[PDB]
Amino acid sequence: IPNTAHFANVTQIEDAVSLWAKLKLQKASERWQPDTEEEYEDSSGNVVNKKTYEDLKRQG
Amino acid sequence: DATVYVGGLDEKVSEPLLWELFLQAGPVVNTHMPKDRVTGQHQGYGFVEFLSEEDADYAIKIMNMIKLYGKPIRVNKA
Amino acid sequence: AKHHPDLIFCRKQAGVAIGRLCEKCDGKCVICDSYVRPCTLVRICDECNYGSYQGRCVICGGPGVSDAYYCKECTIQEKDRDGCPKIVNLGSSKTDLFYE
Amino acid sequence: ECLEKKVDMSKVNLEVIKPWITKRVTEILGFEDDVVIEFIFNQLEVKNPDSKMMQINLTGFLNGKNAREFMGELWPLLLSAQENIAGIPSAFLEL
Amino acid sequence: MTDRYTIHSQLEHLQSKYIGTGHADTTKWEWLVNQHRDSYCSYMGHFDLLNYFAIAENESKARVRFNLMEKMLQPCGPP
Amino acid sequence: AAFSVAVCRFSNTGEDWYVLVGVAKDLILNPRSVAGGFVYTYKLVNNGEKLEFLHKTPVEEVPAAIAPFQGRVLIGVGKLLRVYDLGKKKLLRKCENKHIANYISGIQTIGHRVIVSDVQESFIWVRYKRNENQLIIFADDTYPRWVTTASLLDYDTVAGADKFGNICVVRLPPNTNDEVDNGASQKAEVIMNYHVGETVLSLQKTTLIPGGSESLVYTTLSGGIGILVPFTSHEDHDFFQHVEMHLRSEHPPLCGRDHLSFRSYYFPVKNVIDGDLCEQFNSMEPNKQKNVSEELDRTPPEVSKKLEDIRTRYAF
Amino acid sequence: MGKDYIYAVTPLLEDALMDRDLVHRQTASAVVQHMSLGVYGFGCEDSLNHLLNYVWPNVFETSPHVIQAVMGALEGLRVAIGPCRMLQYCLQGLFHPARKVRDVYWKIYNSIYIGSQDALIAHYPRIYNDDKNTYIRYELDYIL
Amino acid sequence: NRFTVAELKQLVARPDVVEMHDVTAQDPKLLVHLKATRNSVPVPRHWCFKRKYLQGKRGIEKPPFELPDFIKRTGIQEMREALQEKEEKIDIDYQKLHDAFFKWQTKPKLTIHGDLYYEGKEFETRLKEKKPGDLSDELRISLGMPVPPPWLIAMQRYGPPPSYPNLKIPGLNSPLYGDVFGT
Amino acid sequence: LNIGLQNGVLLRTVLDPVTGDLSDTRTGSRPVKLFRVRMQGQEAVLAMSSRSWLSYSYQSRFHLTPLSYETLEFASGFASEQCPEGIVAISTNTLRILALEKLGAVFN
Amino acid sequence: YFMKNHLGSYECKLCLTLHNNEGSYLAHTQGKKHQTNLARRAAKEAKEA
RNA sequence: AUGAUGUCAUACUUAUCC
Repeated sequence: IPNTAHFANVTQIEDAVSLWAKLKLQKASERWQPDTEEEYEDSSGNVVNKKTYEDLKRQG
Repeated sequence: DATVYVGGLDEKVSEPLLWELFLQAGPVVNTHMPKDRVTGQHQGYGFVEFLSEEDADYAIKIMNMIKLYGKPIRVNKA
Repeated sequence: AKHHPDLIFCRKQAGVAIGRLCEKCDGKCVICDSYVRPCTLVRICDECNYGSYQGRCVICGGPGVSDAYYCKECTIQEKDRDGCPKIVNLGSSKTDLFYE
Repeated sequence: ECLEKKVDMSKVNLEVIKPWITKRVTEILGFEDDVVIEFIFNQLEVKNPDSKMMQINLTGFLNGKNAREFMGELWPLLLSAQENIAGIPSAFLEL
Repeated sequence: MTDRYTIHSQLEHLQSKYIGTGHADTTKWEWLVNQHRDSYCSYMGHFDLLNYFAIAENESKARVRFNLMEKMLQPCGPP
Repeated sequence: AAFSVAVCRFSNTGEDWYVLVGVAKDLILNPRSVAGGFVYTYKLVNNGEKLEFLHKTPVEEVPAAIAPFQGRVLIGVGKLLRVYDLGKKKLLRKCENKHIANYISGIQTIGHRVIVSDVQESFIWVRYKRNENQLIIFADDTYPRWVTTASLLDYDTVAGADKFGNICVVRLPPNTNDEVDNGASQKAEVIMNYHVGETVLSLQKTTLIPGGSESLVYTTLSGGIGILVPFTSHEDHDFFQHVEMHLRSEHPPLCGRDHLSFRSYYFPVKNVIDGDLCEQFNSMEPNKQKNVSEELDRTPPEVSKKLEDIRTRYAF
Repeated sequence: MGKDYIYAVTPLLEDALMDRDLVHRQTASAVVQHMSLGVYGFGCEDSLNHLLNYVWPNVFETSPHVIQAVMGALEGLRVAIGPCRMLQYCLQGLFHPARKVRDVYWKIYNSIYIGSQDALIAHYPRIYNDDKNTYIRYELDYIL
Repeated sequence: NRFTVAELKQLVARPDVVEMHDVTAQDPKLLVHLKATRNSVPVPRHWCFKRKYLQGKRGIEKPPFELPDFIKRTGIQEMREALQEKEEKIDIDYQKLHDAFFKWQTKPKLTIHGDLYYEGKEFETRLKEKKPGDLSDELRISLGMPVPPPWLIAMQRYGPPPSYPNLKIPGLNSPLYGDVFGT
Repeated sequence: LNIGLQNGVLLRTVLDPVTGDLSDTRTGSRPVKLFRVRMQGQEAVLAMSSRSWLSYSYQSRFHLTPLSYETLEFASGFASEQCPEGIVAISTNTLRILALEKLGAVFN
Repeated sequence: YFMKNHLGSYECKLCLTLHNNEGSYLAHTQGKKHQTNLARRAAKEAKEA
């Protein structure tokens, strides 16, 4: 369990796991989770993810 | 190794150019550079506590290249 | 004030009686106790100025000649919008001096 | 205690409470005085008197034991006079 | 009915006469209720703040003023 | 209930301008209780003559901020600042930021950075990394203010309104590093603060007359229009400050209040001159105007011409 | 006229307010007071904040003249800086059950409270609501 | 009736500001919310001390005060010292003092709004964090190198420092002008 | 005393035995003509240019706003039963009898 | 340890206290044993006896 | 190496006062 500035006064190990889970890089990690530019009709039909568009570009 | 002993210095040097000086290598967490009270001047030898030991062993390797006032600086483990 | 720390003010309701200052305490402020920057006049209470209590000094309590005023430093600090600062009590001042 | 219920002297008489208060003052203070009768007259002069203020005025007047019983006897007679539709205590119906 | 509690005076000192100043032994709920009462009085006093508060809600100005006057007494409950 | 609207184009699409409007669902006007939000998209067909509903992407929080930023749309729903892109079925959120204090009330996007305005907290400067799609806040303010509207005066200076009837202008320090990775390290100093006395909700720095100088024209909720003009000369600013100091002693307000206390209601005054108090020199007494002109070592028509020159330079 | 010289006196007050002996802190504090009333409204507040830093530790003492001095000081600083910054120094001290910090910070907070009670409204922070009581004022969260 | 410090730190979102005396308050949630504000200032350190914040500097006899350059460049200090030596007048100039007060005016070093006065506040002259690759002038003088600092020649052989792993220093992996030889 | 030039600028001076203060503004690409009118019971000036500005003092403060209409070549004050306070303005091959009812010193 | 003040007084550097007169600093020689408290600084300056 | 209390001088403030 890596320590932190909020977990300095922690004594029990049960609270430290929850503190490391909540501290876990806040809640982000989403820079390009939609950019895919699906041609199809290019107006209202292009629901795809980043990995799905990457697999569609690698396949065709 | 977290601490080092540093000999052969000139009193115009103080705790600050040691701070700045050894953090050039790696940060000095705890600095000790005696001020002598009686004649109000420094003998020029130092003790340095680091974050952990790796800092200080690299410090043994690199560390004795410093030259304070044209003159040689002793750094060894402690 | 700085001369008498045990003195207590009246702090009564403000009336229409304009305050006055004695000839020995002329120019001195009531709250700030300074000599420069007069900005607002001193108003006395209704019970504090009645009969023989009219025309008396607020700080000195003697025969008032000129009208007293408040300091501008006390006016900007909102220390002049309080009650009537008439000196009611008189302790540790002009008591042993009468014996000598 | 007994001095927590709100009462009103406007719905009760005053001439019927003078002999019981005089007997209570003669039993407490021993003799008959003019300051205690005046204090009892001033305590009942208001239309909405204060039981705690009267107890403090008569709570220490004696010694601090007979005055509490006097206040408890005067509060119950006033309560019986104000609860009745006539406005008299129970000691005035028989005589 | 011995109460032995006559909060009368001592030596012409203290004797709080203002409202909303507070003391060192002031509780948290009493200070929060005093701050809420001061905020309600500042909302009722300022005309622009009352207008900005009534423009957002669908209520009128006098109804919001009566609601703020009715909610001044016992805003929290436990002091 | 709609609260935000924006009309721009997408980088993934062509030259078709889309009108995105964020709305809320079951919004309580008391306990700020909200059930959900939505964002409808329009086509703006017939060269902006008819709108066609393309898609309506829902949201968990009520959106109160919609602004274009480098071909994408920045959507602020509550305390979550998200960068959404144009999609065929719904607005795909490419980024997200949850570093807001209470709720994002306004968003002004610079060409490089982004300035979001909170509800009870002052506006903060945030840099958006294009490489990793991560928005990082690199600057913040030291004093909280209930901001209602704001406008970017420069690349580092931003002026924002207050809900308490004040106006403030914050400028970033030149040593602030935008490339980074009590709340924030770098703080922004407030260079100008003035209590206007009226609730301002619209600020725009532009030229009211062709040939003149641009001024900070501001609106009010009480049906008033004002303008703030910067001083071009230090001697003219000192002359205006001396004229205001003479007028505060010679012509007091009729409501018994102090001019400095009225200007310092919410925030202390910093580099602000009230021209309305200086305009009373022509309406005051002629002997008092002559005394003020003798204290200013000029004439009362000279002071009137000096007051009218700034109005002719900055206004209609 | 102190709108200029404030700067000149500022570092020296730093040296004086940093205490050699109590009279330094006292008198220097009085200087901060009269300066603070004098400069009001002219936009110099920044350096006055800096000086307020060094003023702030002196809050604690039993010596009558230095405590009343400091009181006058923080009052003038109240009007000059504006209440918001004051209160932001006076928040945490309220709470303290220790028979000292609460006495004092509540004395201060009262001094800040009586005057400018009207302008304090905005600056009370957000305080979460507990079981029996609702401590959030939702009026400020009404959004058009 | 009073919660512990661990329960107050686990419930607070910012537990790096909680103290040991905050548990003895009447409302720890409001105190923890007010202490974690954006532009808030902490209380002084004399809340628990018994020296009244002015009795700790007993034996410290440093310089009482230092005049600025705008007053020292007017010649009034030397004239005042000559007058004090004669007592134990000058009439140098009248426009030079106005020039030193208006044109030759130096802005003093102010402080931040949160920069409160500490107890000592003279022995902790801390300044940012002059790290690896950036040094002061004089120590250059002791080093005596004309315009890499020469132990970054040995930062070639022995390797990049464990202490500052992110390091780049000129000429090695960092492809430098003036003082600053590494970033 | 107001004086209009052939360019889009005019310069005024006070009425005195000697010439005192002066003021000027860009009224332009049109010859600035001067016409006297009666506005709100006071003597006002009516300019004839690309924009028709009407100068009038308001509580020891001048106030001149342009007209929200077309430009005219000549203008003169009018007073009748149907138009108590109006201005007869001559346009390009057309005559128009107009009147300024609402205070045109502020933004219309 | 004897140091002169700027007002005609003495101040002890080792005792870190003030001296009202010349006899006050001359009576903090046998007393004010700050010399015995310098043994920690002498041991920190030199580890050997 | 602070702090503790206590006999005992010494400076300082209160525009302190005949």
